[PDB]
Amino acid sequence: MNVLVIEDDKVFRGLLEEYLSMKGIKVESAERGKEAYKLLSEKHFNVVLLDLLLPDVNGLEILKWIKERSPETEVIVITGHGTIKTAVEAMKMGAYDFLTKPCMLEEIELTINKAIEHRKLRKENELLRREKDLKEKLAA
Amino acid sequence: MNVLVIEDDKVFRGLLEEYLSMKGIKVESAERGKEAYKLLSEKHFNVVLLDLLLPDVNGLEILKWIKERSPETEVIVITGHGTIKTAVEAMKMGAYDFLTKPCMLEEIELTINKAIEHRKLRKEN
Ligand SMILES: [Mg+2]
Repeated sequence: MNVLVIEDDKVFRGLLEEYLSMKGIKVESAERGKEAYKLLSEKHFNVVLLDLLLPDVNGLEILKWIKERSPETEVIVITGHGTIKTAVEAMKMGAYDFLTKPCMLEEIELTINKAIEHRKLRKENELLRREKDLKEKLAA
Repeated sequence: MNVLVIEDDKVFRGLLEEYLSMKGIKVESAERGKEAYKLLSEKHFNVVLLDLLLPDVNGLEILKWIKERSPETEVIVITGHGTIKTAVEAMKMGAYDFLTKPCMLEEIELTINKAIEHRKLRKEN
């Protein structure tokens, strides 16, 4: 499993990489929106922790692109600069969850797993609609 | 087009009835939980303006219900007791939007037009 962290707080970002690695997750981080767009345009990540407020671009912008491009990618927005409006917009754009700083590690872990579960059911169901609709539905 | 208003405040509830009428809409209030639970078990409203904290029930629950029952009725939770977790939750359950009090009427209205528009590009799809 791949998790792209996109925080710029040298410490928090570091702790995550460090923590999540024990779990057994290939992690790759990024300071700014660019290091992110580079990495998200080379490799494919399942999950993405997304700091809302970055120096060069606004979180959502990235969110949008990620979804609009690789929807099979579950994005968890984590921010210390959030608002109900801003969180609702995040959700509306297709973001599994929206965590608020401070946020315990263990939870970030949980939310990542749930994020994976979801990204998966949606798969299975998408497979059935093919099994159904197609297969045993073709005049069969 | 219908509009089920689930506010427990005479002032906002009323104010909401009197406004949504001038537009040209069948609006119907609801003081508490069951009141609304019944009218939804009786008729079908396009849009529902659920309020989060009611006396008896916890609005979300109603939102839950409205979706598992008739998942075509769009809900717009407008409240004054909102928290990002709640809103993030409400969203993850069905809510089209999650508006905060105070909220100008125009914005509430408009957030209903945009609710149906989105409640349409699905019938087509
Ligand atoms: Mg920052």
